[PDB]
Amino acid sequence: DIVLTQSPATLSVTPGDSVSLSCRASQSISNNLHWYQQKSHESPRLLIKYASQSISGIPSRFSGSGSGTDFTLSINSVETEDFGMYFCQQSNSWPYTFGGGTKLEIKRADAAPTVSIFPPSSEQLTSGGASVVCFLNNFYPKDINVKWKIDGSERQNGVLNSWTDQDSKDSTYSMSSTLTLTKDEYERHNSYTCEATHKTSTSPIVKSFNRNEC
Amino acid sequence: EVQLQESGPSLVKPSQTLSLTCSVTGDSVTSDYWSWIRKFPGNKLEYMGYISYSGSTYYHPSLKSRISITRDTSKNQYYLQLNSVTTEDTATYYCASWGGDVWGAGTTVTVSSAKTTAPSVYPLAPVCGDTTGSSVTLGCLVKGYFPEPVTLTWNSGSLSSGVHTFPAVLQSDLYTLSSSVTVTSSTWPSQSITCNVAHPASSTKVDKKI
Amino acid sequence: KVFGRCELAAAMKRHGLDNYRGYSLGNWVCAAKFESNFNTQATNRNTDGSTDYGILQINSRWWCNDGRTPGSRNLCNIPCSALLSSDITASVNCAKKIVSDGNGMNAWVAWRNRCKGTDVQAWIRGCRL
Repeated sequence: DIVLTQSPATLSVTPGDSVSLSCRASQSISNNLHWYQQKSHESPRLLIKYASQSISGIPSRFSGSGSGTDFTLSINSVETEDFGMYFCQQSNSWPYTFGGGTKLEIKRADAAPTVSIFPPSSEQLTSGGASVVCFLNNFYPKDINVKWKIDGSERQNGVLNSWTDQDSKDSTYSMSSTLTLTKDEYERHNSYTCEATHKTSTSPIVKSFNRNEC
Repeated sequence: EVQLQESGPSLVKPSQTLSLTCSVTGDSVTSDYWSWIRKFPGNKLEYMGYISYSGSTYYHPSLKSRISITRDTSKNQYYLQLNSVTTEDTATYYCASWGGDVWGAGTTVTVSSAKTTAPSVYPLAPVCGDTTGSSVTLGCLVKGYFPEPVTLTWNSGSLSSGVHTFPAVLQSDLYTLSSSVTVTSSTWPSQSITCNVAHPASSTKVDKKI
Repeated sequence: KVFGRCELAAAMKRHGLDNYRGYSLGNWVCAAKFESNFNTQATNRNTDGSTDYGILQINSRWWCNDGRTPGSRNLCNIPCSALLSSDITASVNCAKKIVSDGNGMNAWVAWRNRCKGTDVQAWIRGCRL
C-alpha cells in the first residue's frame, strides 16, 4: 500500500502568515494527490485535486504544487477560519490512502499552566475507588509533560489524560490527568504528586498533598 | 445541489454487523461513484471503498472480506455493511462522492459490549477546604458511564465562566470525563457551587455540591 | 487542436496517466490515436441522442452533459464542451474516472480492439519523455 507522509505533524502560525504543508509518497503517483481540510466537529472538504487543479468555490489563497512523490499545499496569508487539520490523499493506486495529516494551529504568547490537584472524594472512597485528579489549564504551547509520583516513585499505570482543543477564547490549551487506584492502594501510600514540565520554566510545576495531613 | 446523509445504529456489539445508510438527494445514486470513509479516534483516515456505475466495487484489503457496499436505485441510497466488528472499528463514518466534492456530516459508530450505565458523579475540592491565591478551582469527576454523551453544568448554568470540560476517555469499557471551574476566592465557599450531570441514555440527572 | 504523438504522451504523463491504476502511458496514447487521431475537437454522433467528445471520445449519454442528450447521467459532472478544449485537463480527469470503474479501459472499444494486449509501450518509444 502507498504510504503518504505529511510534515510537520503540527504548525502554529499567526493569521496573515503564509504556509507550506508537505506530503510525500512512498511511490511515484504523478499528480494523483488530493488535498483536504478538516475542521474539528466537521467532515473533510476537498481543496485541491490532482496536485494543483483548483476547485471552483475554494478560496484563492489555497494552491497546490508538486509531482511524483513530493507535494505541497500552500496557503498564502492564512485566515482565522483556516485552522484545523489538513490531509493529502492519493488515488493513483487502490487502495486509496491518506497521509497522517498536519494540524494548523494558532500562534500566541507562551503561557504557563495553572495546575490544581485533587484527592479522591469521600464518596468515591466509600465505593472502593480512588481517583486523583490534576488539572493543567490555559497553557501555551501545546507541548507539555505530566508525571505522577506516589511516595516518590514515578507512576505510569492507572493514568489517563484528556486534552481540550485549542481554546476558542484565548487560543491556549488545557489538560486533565487522572490517576485511578483502588481504595486499598490509595490508602497504602501517603504522598501524591502531579508534576508538570513546560517550556515556560526550567523548573517543573509541582502540586501535591499527603494523606498524613489535610 | 447534491447532498449526503449517513444514518444507522450508533452502537454495534463485538462480532456483530455494522450497517450504515447514505441517503443521496439532489442527484441519482446511479449518476456518480459513491464511497465510504472512516476516521478513527486517533484522527487517521481510511478509505473503506467505493461502488461505481457498473455496480463494481473496490474494497480496502486491510478490511476486505468483511466489507460490502450496495445501493438501492428506487430509494436513492447506498449502504455499508461491515461484519465481525471489534472495538477497533469504532470511528466516525462518512459517505462521500468518489470525487470528494460532497460529504455527509458523518456518523459515529461505537463498537462495545457495554450496557447502559449511569455515571457516578464525584466532587473535586481542594485538599480540605483550602484556599491560597485570589482564586480557587473546583471540579467534577464523571465516572463509569455508557454510552456517551453526558451534559455537565455548574450551578444549573448560572456559573459558566472559567470552566474547562474535557473530552471523555474510555476506562475499562466505560467513559470518564471531568470538568473544572475556576472562581475567585471570595466566591467559594461563600456561595454554593454544584455540579449537575445529565445522562440521557439512562434518564438520570444528578447534582453534586462541592 | 491536433496533438503530436510524443507531444500528447508528454502532456498525458504530466496529467498523471502513466501507471494510473496500473495502465502504462502507452495504453492511453494508443487509445487516443485510434479514438481521434490525437484531435481534441473530434466529435461523433451516435444513433441515439448522444455524442462522443474529445481526444478520448467520451460519451454524453453517461459521462458529460451537453444539455441536449436524452438520459444524461453526467457521471463526470462536466460539460461536454470542456472535453473539446486544447487543454486536456478535463478529458483526463473524466478518463481517470471512467477507468476507475470495474471494466477499466475496456470502456473504450477501440482500445480493446486495437490496443488491449499489444506492445503498447511502442507508442511512447522514441519520445524523449
